[PDB]
Amino acid sequence: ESTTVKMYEALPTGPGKEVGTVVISEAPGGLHFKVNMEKLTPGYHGFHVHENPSCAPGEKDGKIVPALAAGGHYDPGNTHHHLGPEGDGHMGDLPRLSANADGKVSETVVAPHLKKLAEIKQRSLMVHVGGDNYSDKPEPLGGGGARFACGVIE
Ligand SMILES: [Cu+]
Ligand SMILES: [Zn+2]
Repeated sequence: ESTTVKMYEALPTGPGKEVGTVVISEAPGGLHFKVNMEKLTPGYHGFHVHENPSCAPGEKDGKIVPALAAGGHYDPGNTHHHLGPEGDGHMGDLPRLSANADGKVSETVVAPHLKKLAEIKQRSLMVHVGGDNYSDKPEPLGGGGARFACGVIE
């Protein structure tokens, strides 16, 4: 199977402009994520499956957090730590995306630990402002920081 997810900029006011799409498809080496996105800052961006089928903001510690309602990283093993697509932490950890000088992402990444699309239906896809060092050191959650764009996987 396959599905296409529309990605919207995550604002304090919720979903903003459409910034691109992700096609998720099944493949021998693990799920493929074909990403076409624009208006990113050049450089690496963290990319993860989050646990809830919502991209709404929320409040944490009295602060409005764009796309907070997507929850944390998809983590069916309840591992509670971030180890990237080759580690055995959050199963939602995908390979980082690479935006070029024009702010565009156009690539496929592969999650060898995810086999079936059904595993991540009714979840969400998140692209972050920061990158992803596949660790919780020196910063939590790979240093992804704020949520840049989000889409629901139906
Ligand atoms: Cu994330
Ligand atoms: Zn993670």
